[PDB]
Amino acid sequence: LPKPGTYYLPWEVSAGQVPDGSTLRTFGRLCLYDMIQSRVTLMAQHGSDQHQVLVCTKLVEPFHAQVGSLYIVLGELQHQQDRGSVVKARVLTCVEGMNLPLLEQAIREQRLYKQER
Amino acid sequence: LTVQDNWTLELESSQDIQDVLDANKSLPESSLTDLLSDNFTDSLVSFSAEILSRTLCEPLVASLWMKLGNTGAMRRCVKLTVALETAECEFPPHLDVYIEDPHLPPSLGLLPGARVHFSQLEKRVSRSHNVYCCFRSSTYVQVLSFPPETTISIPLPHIYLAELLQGGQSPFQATASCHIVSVFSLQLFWVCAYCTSICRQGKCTRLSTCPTQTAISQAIIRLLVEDGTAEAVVTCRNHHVAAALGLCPREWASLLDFVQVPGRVVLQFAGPGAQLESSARVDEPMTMFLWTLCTSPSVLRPIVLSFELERKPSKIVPLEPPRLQRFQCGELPFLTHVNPRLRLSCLSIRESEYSSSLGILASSC
Amino acid sequence: ETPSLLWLDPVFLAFAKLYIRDILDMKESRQVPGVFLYNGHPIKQVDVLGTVIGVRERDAFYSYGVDDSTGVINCICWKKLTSQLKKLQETIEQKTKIEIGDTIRVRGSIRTYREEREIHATTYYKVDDPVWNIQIARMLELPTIYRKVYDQPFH
DNA sequence: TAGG
Ligand SMILES: [Zn+2]
Repeated sequence: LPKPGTYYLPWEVSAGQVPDGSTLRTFGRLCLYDMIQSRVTLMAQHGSDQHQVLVCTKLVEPFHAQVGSLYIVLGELQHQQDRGSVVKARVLTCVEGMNLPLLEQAIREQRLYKQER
Repeated sequence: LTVQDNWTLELESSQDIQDVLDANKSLPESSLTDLLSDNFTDSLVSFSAEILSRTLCEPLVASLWMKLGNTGAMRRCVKLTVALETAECEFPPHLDVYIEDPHLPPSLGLLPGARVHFSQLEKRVSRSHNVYCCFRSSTYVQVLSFPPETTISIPLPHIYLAELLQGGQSPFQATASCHIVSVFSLQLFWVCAYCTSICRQGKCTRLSTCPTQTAISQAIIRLLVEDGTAEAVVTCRNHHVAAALGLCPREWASLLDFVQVPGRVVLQFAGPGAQLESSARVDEPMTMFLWTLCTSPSVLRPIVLSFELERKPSKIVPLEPPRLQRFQCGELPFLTHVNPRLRLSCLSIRESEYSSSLGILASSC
Repeated sequence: ETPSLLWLDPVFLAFAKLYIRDILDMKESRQVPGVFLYNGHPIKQVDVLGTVIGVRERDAFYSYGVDDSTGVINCICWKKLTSQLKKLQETIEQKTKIEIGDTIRVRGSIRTYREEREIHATTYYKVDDPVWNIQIARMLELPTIYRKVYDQPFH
């Protein structure tokens, strides 16, 4: 059963700073979902630029799509090739409404607590 | 020497002498330790204080049952809330203050919600150990500022119980997030009026008591709740039952109307997974439905609980000494010498105040 | 360290929901092999919550491997008037029937399954948390619930 | 005089 993946800053993932390959959890707004290989195109922007990660589901076959919604994928984000970042959707959940920048703020607070030993 | 029948008083104005009148340290006012001493070395105490409620009652006779000699004048007892006040007790404590009415039509300003100082009033400790005050031959009371006009209320704080080893020196009334783990004791008790004797179907058996005809629906539910740091024992009667279950007016109505017939159904609980500990009917349908809920997070809800210590700081005879623990974490039970449970009366049930974006598909009926 | 006889400790009586990565790093006490130590603070039946990567229909338990982006840890999730009871299950049978691909919470006992810090569910439920709606307050209190007492010394 |  798979490995863990934290929340790196959602605009450093698809650029190539965080070590790819290992497990990761990331979100992204569904724009043109791919149904055959189950490829979501998660977007990435926080007032900086438009990075993009991809999602290819492996385990669950019955998983549909939704228009205009962020998606959380936890799984294998391998070192994907030119202009791509595929996170194998062994965990696939929906995101809507929830204040997400505040979520990353709490994640950074968690990374801060990591130090208090 | 008494004042004479034709003399005159004069205020030697405070602006006239100033040697010692500058040191007019507060007119008699006993302090924290005094009122927190079962044997306050004198007979009369004195204190600043502010009231929250006033209530009257008859001057009942000792043990409620005495002879048929005469009807002594209705020296009607009065009990008053007091938010105890001095320098210390940094958080708001409380007490009840008693006053008799033998020759004592209460003075003015005696309202729920003013500022007043008292003195030379008897502090003692009851047979039930409660601390109290009473009048004497030197009674003293004086308002400090009129009861207010802005009647804005004040709710209870939002904290976590990782700070509350003791029973006082704290926001006695408080609130905190938690998750329910068990019930304690439920009694649906349809009973009489003057004595509250069991009424099956809404009709008693002891009924020799009184001409009342419709029973009274004493609905008691008591819960066990974890809160992230310690245990939480909670009790409620007649108010927090259908809500702790979760039944709307019609729903709890139909509940009591099924349970009407026996009029008295009881369960006891003491922890998670613990089955019926009272002596309810294993065959009645409501028993099985109730316990089917008692094995559900519907009766164990992760919610926000409002609580204040149950044994008032009047005189807290400690419940029980430390005890033992033989329970497993890992693969082994392990022992220490730790303390037993607590008494935090529920005050307002705050339901699952968790986030509302678990789904924007909430409901339509 | 802290002997078992050195535990008036509050969470020694109550549950806890702690840092899964440091729960891994929680010292498995050598006094009793299997109680976790968050700098020396013992629990009885810890609490976790997170996305589930593993699900196996075993003899008495689902196999729910929860990661909350903090770290992985696995859960042996022990497989869980009366007329209107017709509808009764119809509101808790849902939250007690989970599939794979979403988020789940577990609480209960601690055990050691051959190098895995194996949780053993005494209580749990299906959750609509896969959106991580609670998550803001949840992992705002999580660093708080750590920094408060357990990670700190006992008093 | 004064809790269940
Ligand atoms: Zn009766």
